[PDB]
Amino acid sequence: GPVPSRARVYTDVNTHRPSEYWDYESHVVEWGNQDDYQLVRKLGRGKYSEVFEAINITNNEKVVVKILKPVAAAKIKREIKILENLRGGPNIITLADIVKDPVSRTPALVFEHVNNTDFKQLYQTLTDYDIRFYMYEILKALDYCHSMGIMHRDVKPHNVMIDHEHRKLRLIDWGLAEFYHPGQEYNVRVASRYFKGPELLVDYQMYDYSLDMWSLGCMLASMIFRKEPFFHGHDNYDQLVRIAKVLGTEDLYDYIDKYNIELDPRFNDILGRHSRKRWERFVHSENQHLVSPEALDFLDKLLRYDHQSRLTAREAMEHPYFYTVVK
Ligand SMILES: Nc1ncnc2c1ncn2[C@@H]1O[C@H](COP(=O)(O)OP(=O)(O)OP(=O)(O)O)[C@@H](O)[C@H]1O
Repeated sequence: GPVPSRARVYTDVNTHRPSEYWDYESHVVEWGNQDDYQLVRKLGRGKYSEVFEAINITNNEKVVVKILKPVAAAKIKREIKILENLRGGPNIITLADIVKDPVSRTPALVFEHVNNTDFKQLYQTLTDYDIRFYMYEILKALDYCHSMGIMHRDVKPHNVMIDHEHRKLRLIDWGLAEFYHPGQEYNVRVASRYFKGPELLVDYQMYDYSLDMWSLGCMLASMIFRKEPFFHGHDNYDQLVRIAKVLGTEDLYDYIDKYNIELDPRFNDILGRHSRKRWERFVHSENQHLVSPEALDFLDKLLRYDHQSRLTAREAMEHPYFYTVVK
């Protein structure tokens, strides 16, 4: 069967912390006062929650209230425990409170409010300098949560808020986040399609923190090449084909061979044969201002089939791409 895998970094974090740290079921939630928060307007609704802008009436400050749908308690406790563990970490969204919603009778997570810049606006106007600056801010959040034994598993543009005025970044939506435990087989149904790593697409369950570095690479490639999304699959199968047309099929076959993966036979008729395309093939007059040899070198080291061969967040921070960023 498949050969096991473990992260090359932060492998022991959850064993050397007490059991209370990662055993989210045993966690007893301290409940705040729901009347401290007055709902202002509905911001959105996902599959697991309804999101409201609100005012904390005890200090008159804006908050965001995420009222959870009554799906599965295990998921709820995991998100709370991860948010509390990472609280105060660099560029991690602050969980300000947990209350019982009077209407839904379900938990409602209260977060710090981010006056975020419109995402289409960020995509269309961040400069070469800003992409480097904000990518460095994302790496601070990722290295922190990975160092804390947690993988985000849903890194994508909508989960990375920026208040451009105050050059402030927050990594949000920790509902798919998980504790990394060596040898553990995880659900591959995580991350949005365009951001799914090859490990998920080939159904390799023993993945780790390095999944977040692939997703980050997808964000970077889209930004610098001006192609949204960069890997545009019609479904999860075609998603692997889109990747293969860029990275080639030979390295995909080596990856599968290395981990002794049994590739879904559905792939035999659609993968075809492709050779890696040099990154310069994606350069054109409309994206030349965001591309540099350092940007290409950095992207190359994130977008690798082999999850074990990708730069970690800490190594990524040492890359020449960030030398121009004021620290
Ligand atoms: N802490 C926060 N501060 C301000 N706005 C927030 C905060 N957390 C979430 N929001 C906003 O709440 C809205 C609704 O959240 P939701 O997750 O449903 O949206 P989304 O990111 O567009 O969804 P999807 O994950 O499908 O892309 C979004 O506009 C999101 O930016």
